Amino acid sequence: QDVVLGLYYMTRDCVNAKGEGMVLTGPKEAERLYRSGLASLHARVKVRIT
Amino acid sequence: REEAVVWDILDEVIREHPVLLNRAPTLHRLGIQAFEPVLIEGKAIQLHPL
Amino acid sequence: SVTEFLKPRLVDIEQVSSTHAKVTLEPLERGFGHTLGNALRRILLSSMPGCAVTEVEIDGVLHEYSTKEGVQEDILEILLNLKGLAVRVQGKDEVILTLNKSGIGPVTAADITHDGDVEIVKPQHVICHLTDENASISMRIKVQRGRGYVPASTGRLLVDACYSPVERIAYNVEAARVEQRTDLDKLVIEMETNGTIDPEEAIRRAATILAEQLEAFVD
Amino acid sequence: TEFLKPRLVDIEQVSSTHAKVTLEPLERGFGHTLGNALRRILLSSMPGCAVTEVEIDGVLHEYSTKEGVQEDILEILLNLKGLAVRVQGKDEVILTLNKSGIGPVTAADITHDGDVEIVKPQHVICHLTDENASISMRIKVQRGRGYVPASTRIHSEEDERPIGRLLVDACYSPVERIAYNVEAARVEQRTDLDKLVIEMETNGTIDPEEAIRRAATILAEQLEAFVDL
Amino acid sequence: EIKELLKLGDLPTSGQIRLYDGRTGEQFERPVTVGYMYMLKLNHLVDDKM
Amino acid sequence: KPLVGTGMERAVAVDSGVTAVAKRGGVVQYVDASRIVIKVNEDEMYPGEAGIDIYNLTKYTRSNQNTCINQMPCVSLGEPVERGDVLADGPSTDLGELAL
Repeated sequence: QDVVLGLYYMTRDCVNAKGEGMVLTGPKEAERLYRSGLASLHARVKVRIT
Repeated sequence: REEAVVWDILDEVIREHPVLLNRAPTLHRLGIQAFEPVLIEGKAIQLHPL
Repeated sequence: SVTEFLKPRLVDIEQVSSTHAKVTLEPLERGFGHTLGNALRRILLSSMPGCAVTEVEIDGVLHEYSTKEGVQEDILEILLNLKGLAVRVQGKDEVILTLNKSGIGPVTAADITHDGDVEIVKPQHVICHLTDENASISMRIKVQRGRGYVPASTGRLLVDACYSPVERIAYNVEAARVEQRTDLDKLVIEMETNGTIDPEEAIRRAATILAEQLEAFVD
Repeated sequence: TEFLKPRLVDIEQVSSTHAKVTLEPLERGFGHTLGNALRRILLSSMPGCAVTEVEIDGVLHEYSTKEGVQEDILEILLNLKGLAVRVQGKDEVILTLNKSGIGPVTAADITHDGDVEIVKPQHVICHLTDENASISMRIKVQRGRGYVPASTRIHSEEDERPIGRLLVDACYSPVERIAYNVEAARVEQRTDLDKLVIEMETNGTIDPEEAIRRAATILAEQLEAFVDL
Repeated sequence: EIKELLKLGDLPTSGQIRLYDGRTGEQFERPVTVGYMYMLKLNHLVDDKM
Repeated sequence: KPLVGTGMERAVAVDSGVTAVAKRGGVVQYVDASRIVIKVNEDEMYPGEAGIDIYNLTKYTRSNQNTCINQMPCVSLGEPVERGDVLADGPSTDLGELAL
């Protein structure tokens, strides 16, 4: 019950959020952004996926 | 005497020895399972969430 | 023993690749694992200094909204890939390099104008692919030295600057024991860098900076 | 690369228990880092001096009661646990508490010593409720750090303490709550220089001018490893 | 009346406060409910059952 | 004490028979955490009786669940009390209000 709440909160998306619309070179960088506080978890972004 | 060396002996014995855990009642076979044990200071049995 | 806190001895370097390692510290006093791990993370991830590309000027294009032909990938993708480039710049604040390429084939980082003072740590870094017989590109790439990861908050084109070489650092604390207590902390630190700086030395630098900030009070 | 180093520019001792201290200048992010690291260190590792054992004249066990006292022996032990004192350059000390007559029994009744200083003399231990009532106890105070319950202590003493020696749980940590607030400072006509202000509520045994320095020393000595690679 | 009483103190009328994680100094996203709940120690302690 | 209650404690703790209750009004004369002696005022004093009412409080005693049920005083020497007032708090009770 608790884990699914965390995943639901992490992958949800908001309309306007901090760090919205930029381009991320890869998932790792995305994590850095969150831990540096420059971006919100629900921000909409384009990341290069493999 | 609970000698400090006896705790090393226990940490060697329990290395790869499974322990069976079962809750009462056990309606289905998934209620009894084997686990690799690890020593804990307290008196409660640490169980996994999943 | 009122001033005799336990000092850990590194169990291993636990290297998994030339970029990332699994530096583990053991053992630490309860509550000291996070106090050190989070501080090291907060230093490395946002305050480490380095040289990175911050501005670009591609030939005859005003903005990445315009997708010039002759290149398989679009200008936005070109900018992100150039952001992915890791550089080692010696003794300058900002530099202007020029990359020029021609012919049917990909563009690789080995083609930049090596000044000799500038070290491109990954010559094999792919830039883009040219898609015509006469397909030729030439661009002026601006590098600058700074600290941290500066976002795009600021014929030039701005790009996010990855001054800090640490691609990713993550740490965990776990239970460790001595002959009489199981409350101590073992700190497993993992870091992956861009390759300009080896991880094992990078943390060596990080604590350094932190230690400096403590100099005025420690006796 | 422009990092500046912090200096304890000012300390405001607003009370005997509550104080503030500002570290300036600090670059970006260091305010959060220093604030939280030093908060954790000060909460966890700060040594203090607390009561460790008690021995009252005519009692046998903590669950008994003394004649002519309003508080049971357990409540007396709890009140003694609340006592906070200073010691000058010693690892342990034994203080005698001699009192008689109707009225309260406050910390002032303890035989004062040149090396022993009480942060709050207005601490009440118990109330005597008879004209001839009197209690004499030999309080033992020890330095240390952290919290050491009495159950752990005796099993580590490895000797049988004599009948009549009661053991209390010592909370050596003299700080109660540490908060840090980060705010900008007008330095060098440039912004993004955080002034870290730490406000601490203590028992009054230690002065922050030494508490913050000891915390920084602990942090640096622990940090020696990561630069020793 | 609960809101009115909270207004008498300097406490927030929302009932929810923002907290900071002690390990990392970060602020939890969105406020959390904090108060004084009356708790009782039930007579089922583990040392009587292990 | 409970911060949020329903006011029923002021009865449940009193009628439980576990707290020492002043049989008559008067002024406290001596307390030693074992025996509280009350100088019951002459308005309710029997003409020939003592005129002074003891209360031997019960100290640590085992209960049916192996718990302690000692009663501790809450009144002060010289404090006036009226018949029905709770003199000594029992287990799980404090200042006459049930507190689990």
